[PDB]
Amino acid sequence: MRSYDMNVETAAELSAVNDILASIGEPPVSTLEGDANADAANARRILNKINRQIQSRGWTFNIEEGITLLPDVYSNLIVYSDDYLSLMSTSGQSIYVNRGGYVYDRTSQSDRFDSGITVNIIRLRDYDEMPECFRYWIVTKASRQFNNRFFGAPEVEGVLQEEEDEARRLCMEYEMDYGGYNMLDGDAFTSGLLTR
Amino acid sequence: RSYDMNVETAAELSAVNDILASIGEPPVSTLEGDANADAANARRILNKINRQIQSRGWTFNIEEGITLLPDVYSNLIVYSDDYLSLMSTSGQSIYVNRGGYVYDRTSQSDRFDSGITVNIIRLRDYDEMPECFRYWIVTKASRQFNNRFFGAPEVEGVLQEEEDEARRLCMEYEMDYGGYNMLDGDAFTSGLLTR
Amino acid sequence: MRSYDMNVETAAELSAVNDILASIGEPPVSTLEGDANADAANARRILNKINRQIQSRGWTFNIEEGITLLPDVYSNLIVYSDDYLSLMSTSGQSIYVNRGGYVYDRTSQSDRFDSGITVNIIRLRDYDEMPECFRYWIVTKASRQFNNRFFGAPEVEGVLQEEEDEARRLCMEYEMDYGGYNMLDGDAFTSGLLTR
Amino acid sequence: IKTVLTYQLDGSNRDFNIPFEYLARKFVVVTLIGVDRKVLTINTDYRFATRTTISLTKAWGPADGYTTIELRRVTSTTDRLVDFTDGSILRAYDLNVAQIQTMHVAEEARDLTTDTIGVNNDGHLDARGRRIVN
Amino acid sequence: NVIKTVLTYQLDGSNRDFNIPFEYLARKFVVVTLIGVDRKVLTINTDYRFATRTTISLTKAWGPADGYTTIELRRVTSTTDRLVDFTDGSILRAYDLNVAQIQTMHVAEEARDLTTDTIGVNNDGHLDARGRRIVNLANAV
Amino acid sequence: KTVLTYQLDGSNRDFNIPFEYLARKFVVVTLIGVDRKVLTINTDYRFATRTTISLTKAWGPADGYTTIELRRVTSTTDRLVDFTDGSILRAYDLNVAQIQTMHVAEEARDLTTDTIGVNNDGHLDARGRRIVNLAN
Amino acid sequence: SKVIGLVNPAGITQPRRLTKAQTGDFVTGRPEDISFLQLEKQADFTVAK
Repeated sequence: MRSYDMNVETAAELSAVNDILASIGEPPVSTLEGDANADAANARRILNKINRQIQSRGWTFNIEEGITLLPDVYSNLIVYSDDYLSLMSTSGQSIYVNRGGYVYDRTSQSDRFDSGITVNIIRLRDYDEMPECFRYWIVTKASRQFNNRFFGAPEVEGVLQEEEDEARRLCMEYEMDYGGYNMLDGDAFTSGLLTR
Repeated sequence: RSYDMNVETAAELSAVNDILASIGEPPVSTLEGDANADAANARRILNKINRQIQSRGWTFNIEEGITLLPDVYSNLIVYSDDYLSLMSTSGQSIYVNRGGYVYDRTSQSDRFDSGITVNIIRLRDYDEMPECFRYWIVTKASRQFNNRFFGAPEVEGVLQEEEDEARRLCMEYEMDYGGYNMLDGDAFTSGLLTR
Repeated sequence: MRSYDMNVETAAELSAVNDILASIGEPPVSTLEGDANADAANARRILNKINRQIQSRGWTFNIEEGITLLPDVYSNLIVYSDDYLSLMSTSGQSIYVNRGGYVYDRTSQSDRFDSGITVNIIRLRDYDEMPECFRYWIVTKASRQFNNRFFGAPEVEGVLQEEEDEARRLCMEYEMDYGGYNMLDGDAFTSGLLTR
Repeated sequence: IKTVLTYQLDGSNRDFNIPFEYLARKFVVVTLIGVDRKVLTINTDYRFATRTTISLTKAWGPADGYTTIELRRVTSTTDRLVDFTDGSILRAYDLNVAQIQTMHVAEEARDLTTDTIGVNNDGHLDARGRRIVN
Repeated sequence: NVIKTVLTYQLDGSNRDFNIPFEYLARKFVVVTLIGVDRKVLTINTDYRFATRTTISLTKAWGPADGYTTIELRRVTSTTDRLVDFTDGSILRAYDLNVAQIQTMHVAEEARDLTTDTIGVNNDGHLDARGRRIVNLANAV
Repeated sequence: KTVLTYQLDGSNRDFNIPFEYLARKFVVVTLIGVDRKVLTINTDYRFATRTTISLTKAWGPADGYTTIELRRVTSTTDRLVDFTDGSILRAYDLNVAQIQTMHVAEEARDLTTDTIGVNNDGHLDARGRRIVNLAN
Repeated sequence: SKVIGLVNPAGITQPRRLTKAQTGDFVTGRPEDISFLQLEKQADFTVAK
């Protein structure tokens, strides 16, 4: 699992942590570098956990379709990184699983590939790379879980529950606007049915 | 922090820290030494929940047509403790566990000249689970850890909501992975579709 | 009634007792050997009780159909052991009861048999011999009863009530998947009706 | 002293001793060597009868197709047993375990001679009946 | 057994993005070399780019027409120059302890994965030369 | 490099050891003759300086041993730095703790390269040895 | 004309069991968990027609 605390702090990640800290009434921190601040370290850990969780759900902007994963030419192994939040087939039933940290074809019972496989994959991205609406939802959900675990204030719980629902709604609006899905001509089955 | 690093952390230690964070406790740096009851309890529950969710049965983890070879001399097939589910490939299952060995209840025999083919679920590591399934295991483990070793009832309601969402996202993973179709993917209707 | 505490502990039975102990927040024990631990001894007794109770309910995997019980050639008695959780006839109304620890034919009013009888029998099995889902249900039900009897925590009672229902549900899913029951061609009556 | 050692296989035996020190049980890898190489699983194929021995659940031998068993220590490099967290009490046990885990990988690093050609008494390069590819 | 610090991919002449599975402390610790008739090492900013922390993007597509069948991604962590050096007056930090441990692990890991720089057994029971010449074999008998 | 040799027929004892070592037990001195002789420290060689080893006796090619090998073998089991709680954490001890593993890794990079290695041309440089028992 | 089976992810019915089943098979599940996407345009359909 990718280390969240081992790289440079971005402005957005520092802002995200300060937003999470504010949810229980903690004052903002100037830097994310270790100053023995347990609350900030707890906030960043939940921020990473929520960042992985919402990205793993799958969205049009973050689902990579038709990606080729290449094997090692001398070991014929394709690595299944822990940063692969979801690995699927491009169509039909999926056949690839994680076995020992490498891609495994469960139908053929083999982990050896002579050529790249084409998969529908979600790869973990930085919180900085998320759309603004998705960043807000991640922070809102992280703030809600942060308050639940380390403060537990019931009044804060109720408001953050409402804010997450609104934040998820606005991410749902982003998903459809980005998606541009059409059931007539953008549909896999119906589009063929419209030919006269 | 200088340098643009790319490093990982152990997922089990991260999972345990998520379980400990759920009840408000500081994370631990390590999970060995056998002298930490929090580490022992959280790790045990995480293994218990990981084992239990895998035993439910999913398209990615139900291995179909697996051959289990008998011993060449005793003709016994070991029924492993790590066999979360063992069933026949089709119809009614006929194999049960009898004294740690596969037993054919219909023929009443532990002896097998050749390997049998079964629909088997074999325990996998928490590392080999999909991210959504890792999240559900951790959330479910955090829920029972609070119920057994913290006991705060406001935490219970929160973790009940989280696990319900954690299971729903796992259910969406099952359908996306399964890719099931009732017209052509169906075992029975596909035959009815021939003209 | 089989003694639960007189044999060597298995790893699964050690795991089960510690899971039951965890339900009220008791720390795990290294062994089930006598250390004057009343809680662990109580947990094992409830574990055995729940193990007998769920197995006696009857499932495709543990219901043995067509089993022959042989009599003693010189006494013509077939023993009705306490490990026979259920003893039925293969079809129709059952005729065999327990009378003095031996099989008794209530219709013929005799306990003497010149040859083996064919019965539908449930025989007690080790908790180690249970399917994984059934082991989880046994532990969940044992943990619920353990808390009710020896701690009585009402918050723990509610959660284990929900856990047992989910545990029983997944055991019902196992039993249907294991059974593979069909009402068309696997049906005793309807399959005859399908012949043209 | 060696982190990798091999035992000959007979149908009689199921117990094999571990000479080396391992931090975790998953660091020990059990493999059957014959015409085919097969990695064994922690519980279905074997177990840890004690800390220093492995008991196979099934006996193996020439009939099964494997004449030798290999007990190898593979300490994890990516998954580290110690990760120092900010605001955590710095314990000497954490520092020692982090030092031992890198030691174990480096100790296995000086045992690649078994997975290499090796030299003869004459000083040649002895491929133990193995093809050279690429 | 299987090397995790050296990754080599087939060059098709049209793909320019290659995955980095292994951890690394610095981008300089990642060495990109094209293999073929010769082994040509690439430069950090003129021959390739770090598109993401796990992805290397080549500026130009290389293939057998260019004389390069494979591309190699290998971690070479510095042994003489440690990224973390503790001083008598410095606050001990979790990040500093993590980096010091991980660098030592990577140096040990690169040593344990040195079957690449020799003839070692691959996944199969075959000694692998990994696409390089066994020079100076001279006469055989 | 962790392995280096000196061949000195004339009367000489001093050998400047190139590799850095943490303990004197890590440096092992052997005589490469018809059969190798492992030499104990007290009887055979003194550390006149941390950089220089003064091997008692000539041990020249007049005897069969000819050249002398200076090998570094860092002990994996024994750790020079063992952290204990209640002891002042020293920057020296934190630094040396990493170094011992690095020294073992350095010794590993030479043991594997000894039997067969890779030259500066990116090719596997044989020493003029036939590939015997090779299977087709 | 498109048939889309909507499976409730909060439910307990698995299309893995539904598709592999034969006719007459007994399967765990609830009919409420399985639904189908339906075009709800009848009011507009009547106006257009």
